[PDB]
Amino acid sequence: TDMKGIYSALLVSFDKEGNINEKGLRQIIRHNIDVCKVDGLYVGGSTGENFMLSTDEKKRIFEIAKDEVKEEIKLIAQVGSVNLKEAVELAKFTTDLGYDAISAVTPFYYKFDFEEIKHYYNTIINSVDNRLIIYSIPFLTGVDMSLDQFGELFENEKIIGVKFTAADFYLLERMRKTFPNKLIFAGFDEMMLPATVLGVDGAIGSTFNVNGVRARQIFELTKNEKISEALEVQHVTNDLITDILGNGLYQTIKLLLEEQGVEAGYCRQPMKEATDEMKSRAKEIYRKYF
Amino acid sequence: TDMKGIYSALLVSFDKEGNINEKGLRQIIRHNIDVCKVDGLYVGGSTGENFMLSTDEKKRIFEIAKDEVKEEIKLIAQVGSVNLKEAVELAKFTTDLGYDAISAVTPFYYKFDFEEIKHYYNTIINSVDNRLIIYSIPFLTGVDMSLDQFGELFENEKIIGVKFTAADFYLLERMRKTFPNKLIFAGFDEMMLPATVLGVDGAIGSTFNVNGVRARQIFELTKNEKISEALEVQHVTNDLITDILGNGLYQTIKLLLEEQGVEAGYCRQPMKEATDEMKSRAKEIYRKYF
Amino acid sequence: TDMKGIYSALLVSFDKEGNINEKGLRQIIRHNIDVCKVDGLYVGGSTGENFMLSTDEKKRIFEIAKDEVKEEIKLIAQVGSVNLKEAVELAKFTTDLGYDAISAVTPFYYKFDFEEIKHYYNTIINSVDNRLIIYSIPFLTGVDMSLDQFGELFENEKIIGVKFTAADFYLLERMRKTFPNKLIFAGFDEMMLPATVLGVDGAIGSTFNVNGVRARQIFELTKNEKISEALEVQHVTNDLITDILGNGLYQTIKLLLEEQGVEAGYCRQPMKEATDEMKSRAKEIYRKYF
Amino acid sequence: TDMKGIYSALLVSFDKEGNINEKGLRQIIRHNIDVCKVDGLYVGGSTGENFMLSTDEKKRIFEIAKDEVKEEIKLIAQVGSVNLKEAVELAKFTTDLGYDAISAVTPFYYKFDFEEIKHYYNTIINSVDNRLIIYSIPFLTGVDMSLDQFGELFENEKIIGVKFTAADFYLLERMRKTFPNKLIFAGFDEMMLPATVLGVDGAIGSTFNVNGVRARQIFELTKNEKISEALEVQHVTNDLITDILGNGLYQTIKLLLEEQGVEAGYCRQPMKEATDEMKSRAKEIYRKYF
Repeated sequence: TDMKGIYSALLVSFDKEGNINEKGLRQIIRHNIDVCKVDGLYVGGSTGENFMLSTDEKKRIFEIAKDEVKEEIKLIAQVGSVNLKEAVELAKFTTDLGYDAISAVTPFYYKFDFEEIKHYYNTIINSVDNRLIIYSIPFLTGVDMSLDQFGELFENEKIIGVKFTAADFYLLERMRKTFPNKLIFAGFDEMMLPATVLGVDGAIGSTFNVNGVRARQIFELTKNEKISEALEVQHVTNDLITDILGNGLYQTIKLLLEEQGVEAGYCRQPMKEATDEMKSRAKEIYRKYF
Repeated sequence: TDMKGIYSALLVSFDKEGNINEKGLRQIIRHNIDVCKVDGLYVGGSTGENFMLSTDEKKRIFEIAKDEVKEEIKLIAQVGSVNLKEAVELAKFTTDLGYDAISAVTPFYYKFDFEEIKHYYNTIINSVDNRLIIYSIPFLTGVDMSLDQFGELFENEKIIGVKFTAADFYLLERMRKTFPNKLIFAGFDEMMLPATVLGVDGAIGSTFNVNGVRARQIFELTKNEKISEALEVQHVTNDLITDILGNGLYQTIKLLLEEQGVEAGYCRQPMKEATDEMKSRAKEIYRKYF
Repeated sequence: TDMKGIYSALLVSFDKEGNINEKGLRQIIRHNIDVCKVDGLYVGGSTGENFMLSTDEKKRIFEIAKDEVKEEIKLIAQVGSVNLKEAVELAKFTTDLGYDAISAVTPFYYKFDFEEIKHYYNTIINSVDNRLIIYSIPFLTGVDMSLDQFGELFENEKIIGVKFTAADFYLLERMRKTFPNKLIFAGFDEMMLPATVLGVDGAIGSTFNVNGVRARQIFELTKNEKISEALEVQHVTNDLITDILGNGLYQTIKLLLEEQGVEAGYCRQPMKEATDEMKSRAKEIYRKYF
Repeated sequence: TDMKGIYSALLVSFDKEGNINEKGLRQIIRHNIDVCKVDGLYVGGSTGENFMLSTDEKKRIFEIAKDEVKEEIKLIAQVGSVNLKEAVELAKFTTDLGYDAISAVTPFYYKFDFEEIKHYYNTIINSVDNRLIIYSIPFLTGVDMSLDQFGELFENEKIIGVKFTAADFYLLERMRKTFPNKLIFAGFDEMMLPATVLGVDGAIGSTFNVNGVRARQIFELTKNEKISEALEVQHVTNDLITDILGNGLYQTIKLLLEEQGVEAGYCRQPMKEATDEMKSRAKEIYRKYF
């Protein structure tokens, strides 16, 4: 299965108490497929509040996602964790469920050296019959890998690509050039245009859950070299993203989904419950960009 | 239970497969009590490789520690996690086990604002009938709180203190003065002398698992104002820590324990296995300091 | 005078003792004008080793560049300094010499708040009959200004633009959209392509002293929306920049110039003298890209 | 001359326009010697707004300080600069004036490697018949040197010590132990107590310009190992420093001197002029501590 394309980092629906709302999650999934029209879903990423969940909850979410989606769009399961044993168990679980590929965030919290990071990745991919995408998000994990390091990880053919969520376009350009046979996904929605001209094979974002169409326009207009048109879309998109970040990223994307009849619900505590100011602000944003 | 004193951030023993060696763990605990003469154990912290473990593993460790220690020394359980639900679960579990106090690291990975950090802490301590200590350590989490932010936290009389794992002696001095009714624990073993003269109520450290005696000498001598003597101990203590750091912190402390018949074992992967060089080196360190 | 275009951050030639080599400076100037065909020169920047010089040395460089250029291409004078009085003295000197515009890096070393930085820029621009361009460069000064702060600075119509030397393409995109009437120059040579698709009005770089042709191509090709070709030139350019960076930026560009008969000379101590290895490598680089 | 002791980072008096107020400068000096009872003056440091001045102004201040002090107390001259040539010039100038020792901040702004920093320091001290004190302060420079690098620097017998202005007490302890023959000066006034128990040979501070008496008390009490008393004075001193920082470090110190008939004057622009609020707040602080 060719993985190129646009992927929504799947949001998960929780009730006020933090319980997973399967009905809501299924709606979010449906919205992404029928309304946002994304090529696939990225399940278990930062966007899905993955790290605030128990392993059994992670498995439930992977199950629901695969069940609702079936074979319509593609699926990438993020199974990274500070607990390698958990990451290995989740790789087998999602590989069995039929996920088209798996992804793993660089191990964090503790300060592992590269040798250890490599051991981590190889142990994950070498345990299942699947393909792995390296999840690199430096501003959260604090881990920054060089070009040669990525080269070492790529030694393994089962490691097919990387999700580049860093503002280093010099490194991105070097990656594109040094690894022509590897997939590179843009991780910053507000920087989709400059990333696409550097040759990314797709994008994985949290805002795609509601701004999927514009996202595809930017990506497509650019690939067709209608830059001035692409920049204009990126402009509106960034006006949208700016209000979202200003009003609380996750709460707001969910409130924007609610406005569309999707029961995206709450975020897991300690992520604040949306205030009245936030809800009213989220309503305005919907009126202005949708 | 007055919580002042010297606490070892309990190391855990793992077999070659990475699974908990209970016999080894009990020996580590016994070594701390009978040989290092520590006043208590800080269970579930970074030193215990806590964040690389599953919830069941954390629980088993909490039980083993309580069962082996019983009432001999004080016990603080670090139940912090990015998963607040798990944090509350472990808070109750350990409280039901008779732990003298609980501790929680600042929620990491995602970027939480103070309001949220304060909610996280209130939720934990308000769910059980115990006392909580704030685990700050910003060099791993990246979360730096101000004096007033600590004040807001200390607005809950069930939050009795803080484990200061920072090198800001200005903030340290401010807190000792601003909260004379709260406990303050030094977190940097190599800076024990300079922190004690500022009036901390004790220390929580990783190297205490083997260097507990010298740690007590630094702590006591300093409290008795025999600074010139406390410094000489700190000097030897720092020579030891410098060598342990250069050879691999966790792997070396365990190898130093193995040298004494304590089955400390391996470290949880992806933390590397000790090499022949490291093992030979650990032996040299043992002969030079023990 | 319309300031859009490709500007080389002028390098200065020094002999082994640190003396300004005038003959060599004029050759560097001629090379940029006659061979690299740049649209202008950015004098007194980091690349010109400006902050390692005395005020009168800076003055000599400004007069030399002015004289040698005649009226062939445009000229921008970097007059910023920790000493506001020197900045004002230099702004008047260069304005009187006929420089098309002045530039000023944010005051560094001491930690100034925005109010003070605003007073800094206003004091400079209000002292002369000229136009100013903000020199940001966050990695050497550690100063990060928000979009709103830039908004204030731009209140002054004499502050016509900013040299963007940061990797924040989100801020870049917002800058373009929010200030359509202000000039925005890219300061990162290895990211010219992604910066151009975002609407920058030109670029100011150190590598243009030798790669001005390819740099212009990347700019024009992108403007004409011929992305594929633009990316190819960026790739070869970044191959060059990577090698240069690995060998020693300033010393290597100067050695690349020496290979062409331009006596670019040494760098000012404490910047090291090129070693035999660096010189050998420099030759290889010249052969490979020129 | 033995350079141990309490040194005040000498403040400079400026008039509203920014001109050196020679009269007020002599009063600041007399105050430090007669009222603050310091052992010496550290001239031309950050506190002296040294980096916002021209070489001629720096020399003038050096002349005034030497003329006013005569041979009463010791004098250290900070001659560091991004311009190696200027530093050498100032090193000769101050040596000729009979300064007891010189000091040099690490070369900043540009990213010099260690080899180059070593060259910089050797060039300065090998140029005069004097002794040199390394000035670290990574808070404003961003230059972090290791124990081994300080080792190479100390290879030169003429490099007699280092002014430590970082919060790394680990490095401080290692330094004291590793270089028993070298001088170590504490640079953080609000951390004098914890630093002195580690064996620093003295201190250099900005707040000594008005708090020299208390500063001496902390230093001497700690040296006598009367910690409890030392901590009490550090507590009051830190209340003072906290108010000062809150109201504007440099402005407030000068205003506190004004209340005492010392024409400390203004700060050099772009450092903001004291507001009315600031001025009244300064009077309060004065009443509250003097």
